[PDB]
Amino acid sequence: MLSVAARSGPFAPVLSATSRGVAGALRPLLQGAVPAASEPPVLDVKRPFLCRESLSGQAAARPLVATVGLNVPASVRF
Amino acid sequence: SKWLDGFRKWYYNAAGFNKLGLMRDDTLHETEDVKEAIRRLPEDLYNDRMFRIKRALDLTMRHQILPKDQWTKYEEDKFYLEPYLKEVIRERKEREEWAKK
Amino acid sequence: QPQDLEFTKLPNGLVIASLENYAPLSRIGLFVKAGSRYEDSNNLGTSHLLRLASSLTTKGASSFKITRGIEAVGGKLSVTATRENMAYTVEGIRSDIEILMEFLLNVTTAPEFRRWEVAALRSQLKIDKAVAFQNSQTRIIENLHDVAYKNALANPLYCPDYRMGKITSEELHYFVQNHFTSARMALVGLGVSHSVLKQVAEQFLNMRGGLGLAGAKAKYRGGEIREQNGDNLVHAAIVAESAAIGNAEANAFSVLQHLLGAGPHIKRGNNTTSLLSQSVAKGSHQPFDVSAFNASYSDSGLFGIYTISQAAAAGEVINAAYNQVKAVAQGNLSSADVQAAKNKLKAGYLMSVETSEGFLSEIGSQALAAGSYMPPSTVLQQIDSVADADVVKAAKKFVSGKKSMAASGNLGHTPFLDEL
Amino acid sequence: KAVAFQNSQTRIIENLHDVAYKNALANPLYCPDYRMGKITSEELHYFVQNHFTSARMALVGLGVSHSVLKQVAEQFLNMRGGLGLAGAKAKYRGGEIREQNGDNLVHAAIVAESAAIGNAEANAFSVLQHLLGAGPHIKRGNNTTSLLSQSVAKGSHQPFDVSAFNASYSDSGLFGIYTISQAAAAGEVINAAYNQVKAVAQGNLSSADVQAAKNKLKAGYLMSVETSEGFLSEIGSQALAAGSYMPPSTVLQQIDSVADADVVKAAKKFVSGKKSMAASGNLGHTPFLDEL
Amino acid sequence: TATFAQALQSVPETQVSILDNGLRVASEQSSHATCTVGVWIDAGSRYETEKNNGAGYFLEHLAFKGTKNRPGNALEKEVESIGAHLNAYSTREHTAYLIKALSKDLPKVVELLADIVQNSSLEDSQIEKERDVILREMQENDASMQNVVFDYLHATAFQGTPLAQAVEGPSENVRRLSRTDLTDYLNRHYKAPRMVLAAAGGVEHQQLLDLAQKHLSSVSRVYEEDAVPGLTPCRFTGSEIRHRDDALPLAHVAIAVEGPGWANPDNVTLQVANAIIGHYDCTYGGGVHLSSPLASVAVANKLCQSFQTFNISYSDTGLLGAHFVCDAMSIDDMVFFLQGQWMRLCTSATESEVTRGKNILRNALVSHLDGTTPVCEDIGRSLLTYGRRIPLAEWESRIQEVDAQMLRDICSKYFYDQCPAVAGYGPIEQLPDYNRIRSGMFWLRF
Amino acid sequence: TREHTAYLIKALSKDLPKVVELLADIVQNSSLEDSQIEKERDVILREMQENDASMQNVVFDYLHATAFQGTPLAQAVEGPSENVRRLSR
Amino acid sequence: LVANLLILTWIGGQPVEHPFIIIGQLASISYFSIILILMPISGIIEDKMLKLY
Amino acid sequence: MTNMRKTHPLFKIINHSFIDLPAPSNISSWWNFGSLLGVCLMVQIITGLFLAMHY
Amino acid sequence: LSRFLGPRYRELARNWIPTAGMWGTVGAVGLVWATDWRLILDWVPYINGKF
Ligand code: HEM
Repeated sequence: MLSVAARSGPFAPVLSATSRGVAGALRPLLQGAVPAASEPPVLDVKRPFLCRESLSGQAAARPLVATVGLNVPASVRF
Repeated sequence: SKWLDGFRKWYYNAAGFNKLGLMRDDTLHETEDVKEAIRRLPEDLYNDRMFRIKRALDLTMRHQILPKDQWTKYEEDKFYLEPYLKEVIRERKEREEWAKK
Repeated sequence: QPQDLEFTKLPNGLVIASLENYAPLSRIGLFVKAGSRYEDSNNLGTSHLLRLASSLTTKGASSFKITRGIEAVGGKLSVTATRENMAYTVEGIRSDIEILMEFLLNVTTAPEFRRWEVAALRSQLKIDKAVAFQNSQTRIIENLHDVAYKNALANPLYCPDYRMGKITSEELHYFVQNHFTSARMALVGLGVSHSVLKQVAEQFLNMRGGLGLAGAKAKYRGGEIREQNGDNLVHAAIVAESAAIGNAEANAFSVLQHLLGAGPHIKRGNNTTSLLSQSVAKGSHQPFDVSAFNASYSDSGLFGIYTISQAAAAGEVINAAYNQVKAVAQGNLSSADVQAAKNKLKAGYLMSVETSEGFLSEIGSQALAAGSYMPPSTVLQQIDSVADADVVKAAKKFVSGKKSMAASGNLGHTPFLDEL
Repeated sequence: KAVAFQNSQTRIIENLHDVAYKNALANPLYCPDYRMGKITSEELHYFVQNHFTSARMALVGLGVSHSVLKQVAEQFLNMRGGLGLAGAKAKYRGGEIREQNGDNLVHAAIVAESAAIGNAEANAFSVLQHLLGAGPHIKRGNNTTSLLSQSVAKGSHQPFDVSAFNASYSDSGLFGIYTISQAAAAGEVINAAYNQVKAVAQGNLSSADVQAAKNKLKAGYLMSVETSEGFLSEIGSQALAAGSYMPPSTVLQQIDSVADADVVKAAKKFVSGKKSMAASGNLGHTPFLDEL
Repeated sequence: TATFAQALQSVPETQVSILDNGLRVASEQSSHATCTVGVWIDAGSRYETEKNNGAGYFLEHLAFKGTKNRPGNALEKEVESIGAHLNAYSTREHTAYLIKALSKDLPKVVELLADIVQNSSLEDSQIEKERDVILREMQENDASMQNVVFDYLHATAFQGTPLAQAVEGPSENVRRLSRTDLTDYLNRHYKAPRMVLAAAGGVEHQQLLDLAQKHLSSVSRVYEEDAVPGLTPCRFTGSEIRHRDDALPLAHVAIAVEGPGWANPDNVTLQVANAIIGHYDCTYGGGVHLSSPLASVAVANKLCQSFQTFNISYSDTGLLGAHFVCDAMSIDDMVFFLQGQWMRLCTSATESEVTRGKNILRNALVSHLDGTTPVCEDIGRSLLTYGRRIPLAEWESRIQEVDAQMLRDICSKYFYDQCPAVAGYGPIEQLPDYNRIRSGMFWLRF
Repeated sequence: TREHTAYLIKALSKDLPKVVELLADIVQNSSLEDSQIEKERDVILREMQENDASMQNVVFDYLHATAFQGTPLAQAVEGPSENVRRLSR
Repeated sequence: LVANLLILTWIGGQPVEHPFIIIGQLASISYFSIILILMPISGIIEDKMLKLY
Repeated sequence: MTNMRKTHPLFKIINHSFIDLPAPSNISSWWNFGSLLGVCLMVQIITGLFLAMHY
Repeated sequence: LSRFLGPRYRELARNWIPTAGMWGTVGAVGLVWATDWRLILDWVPYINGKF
């Protein structure tokens, strides 16, 4: 009884992932499909931090403040 | 032999793609196997190949060639695309044999 | 004339198990201790791509040759993976299992892992993860393992979102070279003779024989994580640390889940022998589904309760289920209930091993765990050797231990661990 | 939400509040992903009708007389009801969220419950923040008087940045340590910062450092109220929180009234309190809460 | 060693006996310590007359809620006590009540099954509770798109016949049927000559026959008015139902033609044809090297999310065709490629794909006949449909007699120039109408 | 900038004298130590590596370089990396 | 080949006397031999000489 | 909006064929010749039309 | 053209011989009918009355 299918009865397909490299003769139950997941928006990349001198100040010290504007870009302070 | 090697260097100079800085495998016509082998290239060789092609097209556009010190010499013409092309050709022959039988 | 199981341990460590029952379709599997627990934070999701990379080009057969040759005889090649173990299984007619073993042993022993093939496979990795997380149970069990463990068993079965596009050929090669060694492998064949299995074993895998890379010991951390996602039903799993593989307390915990309730036996039934279902149904008239969860691995185990309920009534149902386990921790149980739980557990084991692929999975798991096949009658008598005091001890070990909680849904009325 | 979550410390602060509170402060500032495509107009109408009421608003004007502002107040702001909905008091839970996303830098925040707005002890917590470092004072400086930077920098040959995080809300508080470090050396940076705060909590501090922290706090307040936007934000926050306008001289006086024993008490409250941890990056070497 | 032939012929035979009521008692013995014992009744939605369209389904709900001898949940307490599993299902033609248990619990299980077929007390409060349960499970069943599509295909293919109506029935009948309709359905369609007691696994046939004589003797055997029902053939109609709902993310389309029936042997050949086309979904690891040309072109052009082929058989009728799930902007292309494959099987079948389909069918049959539950299921269906259990050696003989010429002959008989039934659900505007599909059912070049 | 340099202090009014002489200590009596020169050379090299990934700075530097060719206005404030490697005291 | 086309254009404007018949016959034979035979053989020789295969 | 050259259905054909058509930079004067053919064809048609007015 | 030299292509060609021959018969009959060819229509009995 040293197996996840023999010891975990109902929780057999959630503790185990079964893929097929080559499909068999019988089709599997619950074929399933991906219903066209949405695309995240494309944003410009931020500069990295490779020295201590530019990392200085990046740690937060104040509560989160969000700000939006009519013709001002949105900003966040820490 | 050595005479055939010297005549092959002479033919390499007479072909004239070394004057544009091109390699041997840059001048291959893009068939299906050649495009698959190009798509299987690493990105450094891919970028080098397309910069060489762009420079050759620019030189042909102004009807000029490279300086003679910048020509692709015969013994530094590395066949980078050749093993990928052999892999693509052999698997296409395998698929053709399976469809044939 | 069906004979018995027959075992040899080769000097390079490889276990060979065979049974010749003269079945028309014969099944040959190979079991490796190379689950997702053997990764670390630098190569997360490598086992998922390795599981999905079974039909890639090998040293001996291309992807086209493997796929068209397995489909030409109508055979089947599948990969099943847990957090500890991977199993590559082929099955087909007895007249084609020679080339089926050629294909399977080439896939196990000599992969190539070409970079364009894995670059094509990463989109399939994303698609497979989405299909797997289409249901709430998979996500809540992955979250439960991630919050329950620190390093080893906390690694997910499915690749994380950031790691897609970052898994390379070198990581797959390193994982195969460090975990696909002969001392961690068992080759198990139903419907095949011993001689052909042992000769293909000695002429394929004769190059790797070590113990491989040892994994870290799994460490419990506990805690809770909550996923507010606006589902109609609240899913909640509350577990604690339990026994491992190889102890009688694991048998006590299996008897404890079959006493508390481990799935319906009747289609659209009421579960009138499930203590958790009775304790919920005496107070709540809403639709619900309460069961006992047990997942034990070779160094550590998780035992607890699993609830699906309405969002408004998510609280007291969980409390009711928890209270029922506390009653079992106080000795409030009857011997007829424990006997019925033992009968349910042993019937579930026998129906799990009654099918051919379940039998092969059981033989492969036992050959990896101990190198010998334990007969089912001894499993029956070791289930029957469990006492009532062991069940009470397992229940009090669950209620005394610190908890791991994974919740998902509209969690406005879902309680916390300190409120229990 | 994507533009705001482009940088990691926003997500760290969101996860930290979600760790720290059960309700009424753990609600995110930005909309969750499932709630997009589902927020309706009647929900917005309900929120405005229950929270945009007359007893919870302050109209503040710079550059206008009182008469014009009060007549548009009586002509607009008289049709609303009263005090509106109450709230849920923001009870504390604690815990940990670790978000493995394989960044080159590990961001960690370890916080505990502190005093609320209006408590005198919160002022001491502010002084404690400037005892530990609330930001640089020199463009490309070494942070010589920052105790956390001095305690971490002696054992690190690779870039880091450590500061003290302070967040006071009308019923609750959150004081802690923010660290940004490499993946392989997150544990020693976090342990060095935590040991520095533990050494502060055991009465190992200088009165000159407390005076310098007070000067930093006073200069930060007077530079925050320097612009007209910061001035009007201060006036509106004071009018909402207390219903009166407190002069900056009185603010500096109650800053100077803080004792150093109050700073020791605040550090001891942080040390003995139940912790809350939010971490992200390559967390293979980031320690857990029980491992501290 | 042993080849495929004597491995198939070493399978133990299914032995069938008959009681004095005409009740069939069939069993097949294996070495397993477990067993599956079921009752198969020739009663489905095809025997209902539109006034009791949900009687079999609602009786299938009520059958486990207590009998006269075992009132209420005490009954299911008994099937908990031995740790057995209790299942039931209903199709358009057959109803099954089956128990998976141990071998040593063989008598009581049979006794339990006896109560389930002839002593079910239908309480009115239980009738109201199961009515609400059936309403809510139809309310979740219409969310599953393939069940809706196959019900639509059955309705539009068997218009005006009792084969169009679903197993569950309409909601008005669920709100309308009373206890007397259930009693009349139970006294009409649960006759002993239309019943098979099937056992698979560790059972002895003589002990099972003695238990059936003890418990299952004298069920009804008499229609009580000399009013015997008769099975009526169902008219197939080439037609189309299009349920357009553009808010759904994916579209499900099923296209079928008329099948031969249970007793017509060319079904086997048609199964080989289905094995040439095969099935596919998006989680398959074969890539572009799949042997099926439809699956290969679907992977190559990113057309479908899934497809499958079906050969549903009823008493001298059936539906033979394909069901695919895909997004809207691919639908027409999928239809085109699917029809091309059918015409290729009507015109240009070669020996290699026929050999591959025969191997796939052999693997499918033997791998399906594995475990006590599918063996008992096959025994029940074989005794209800064929009147006998066809052994695997006869199946292998009928498979090996199939060649390419008779496959393209039978495919031209059943697919070429036939009017199909089309059922679509989802964003199906680019799904072609009936003239384009009907024109795709033949080639101008033959 | 390309034309101006600024050293500025924000302080309180009462600290106004000392701040001024601090400025008089900065632009007049700076001590340029050699190990500090090596440390800031490495810091500036990796800070230019950081600035390489900000696309608007790269684009405006490219705009100056192509608009003011052959003039001192084309070159950047940071300069090329080789000059950073070989500037002496 | 272009030279041969020029020769054929010259021969087409000449009457049928010696040696225009044999010149036109050799010109047409060389035209079809260059297009159909000599150019692919030359391309194969070039592929050998460039070490392609 | 006002990019009529790429939104007008007549004008986008002339745009796609003669204005925004991606052509190789290095093509010699030989690649002129086919365009000459089209122009020469037009010339023939025009002259032929006037030759059709009196023949 | 050694790509199409195999048993499967020979079976496909053998299967498509009668359809191609029937189409060639269709083309020959249509050509004779459209051109009103006297070498064939003088032999068909009912067509002889129009000459
Ligand atoms: C549709 C447009 C055209 C028309 C209406 C047209 C009409 C005519 C007419 C009326 C003539 C007789 C007048 C004459 O002898 O010069 C002529 C002559 C001729 N055309 Fe065209 N033509 C057209 C296009 C072309 C084209 C495209 C060609 C080929 C390039 C062509 C080649 C000739 C030649 C070779 C002559 C004989 C010239 C001569 O010997 O005088 N024509 N055409």
